[PDB]
Amino acid sequence: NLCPFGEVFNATTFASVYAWNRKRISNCVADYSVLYNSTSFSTFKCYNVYADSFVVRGDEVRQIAPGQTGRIADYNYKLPDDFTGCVIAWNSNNLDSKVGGNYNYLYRLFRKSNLKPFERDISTEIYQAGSTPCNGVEGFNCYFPLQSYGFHPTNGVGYQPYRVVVLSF
Amino acid sequence: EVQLQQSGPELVKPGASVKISCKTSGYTFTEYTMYWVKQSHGKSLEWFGGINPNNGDTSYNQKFKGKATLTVDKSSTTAYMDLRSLTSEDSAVYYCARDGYPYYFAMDYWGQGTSVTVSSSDIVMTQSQKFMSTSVGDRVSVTCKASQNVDTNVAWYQQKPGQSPKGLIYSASHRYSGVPDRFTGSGSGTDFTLTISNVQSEDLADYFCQQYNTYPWTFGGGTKLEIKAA
Ligand SMILES: *[C@@H]1O[C@H](CO)[C@@H](O)[C@H](O)[C@H]1NC(C)=O
Repeated sequence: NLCPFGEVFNATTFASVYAWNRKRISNCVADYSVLYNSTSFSTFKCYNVYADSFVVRGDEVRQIAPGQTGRIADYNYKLPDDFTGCVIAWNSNNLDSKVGGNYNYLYRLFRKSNLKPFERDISTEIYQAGSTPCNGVEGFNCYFPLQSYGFHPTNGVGYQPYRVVVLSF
Repeated sequence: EVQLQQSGPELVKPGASVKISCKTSGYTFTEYTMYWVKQSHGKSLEWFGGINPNNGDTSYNQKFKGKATLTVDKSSTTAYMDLRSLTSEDSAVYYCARDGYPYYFAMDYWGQGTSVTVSSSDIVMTQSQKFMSTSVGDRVSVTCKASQNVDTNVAWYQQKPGQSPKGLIYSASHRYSGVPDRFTGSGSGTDFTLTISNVQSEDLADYFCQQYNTYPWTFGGGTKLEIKAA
């Protein structure tokens, strides 16, 4: 009895990368040649299945790999170096972007430290960039930790919304 | 390794406009906030304004509203202060300084200063003793009083004859890297004291305190130390 990957791959609305969804599926056969030929993906790297997924813009899809570095890998979704699973991603400009821009998709932009593998942070505390404290109030060197992806239909593929699914074991 | 190298001196006519530079190296430019300090002849330090090189955000002390513009060039790892419409009041030494947070609070590295001379409810820090004299080996204390609560967010700086300020104490009572055990910091809230334990020959300098609790940052008036020995 094969796995119901359509449950997460074809979900109505995905989650922001910083608040990534962790849907887990157990005791089903996870075949790969079947998931490949289902739809032409843009990324299909491989290295009780946890199928966690989220939306990131295209030029940051490369950060969903073992031992990467950058906004996404550091502060949003960190994979360990010994990752044993698959990273599946594909374009979704028509679904996740609207004329004038879809802003529902967010990402963490600063953090006092890096994420451990598979850690998820969804705090809303004012990031202190300077020696002066913020005291909850936002200003110079006092930035809100979450920002919004643009996602206009005119953006280049680098700044275009991409659906990402990671099969972990 | 870390090094803030500034432009040369510039003499200009009044009502002119000049852009000085602060070329950084030895560290990742986008990591730390850059600041600028004005200091007139024999007068104290005035926090001029800051800039975040990672995104361009700035903050100006309203005392010097619209008299300068802070910018950064990430390709050349250089910070710029463009002074505009120069009057005689503007002639002074201008220091660029680096915010050492998240490691060493306040301004842990200072440029060498560019001497610009033209020719043709805030926080207040109180340093009662302008001058003060001791001898080698004596203990001595310097005091600051703030108009408001500033918690422990205060730094202590040392300016030796004709030299850029060097950080001594950050966060009320923590020494910077390579500061003798003789300098000990003290205080909390409203009253802060800096104690120089075994006064040395090197210690002949002018000591300022500086609050980094709220912008615009403010300095003390300077307490001059003077040593005699015979
Ligand atoms: C998602 O839906 C498409 C058609 O809408 C289908 O071709 C595809 O196989 C589905 N994905 C999965 C994993 O079943």
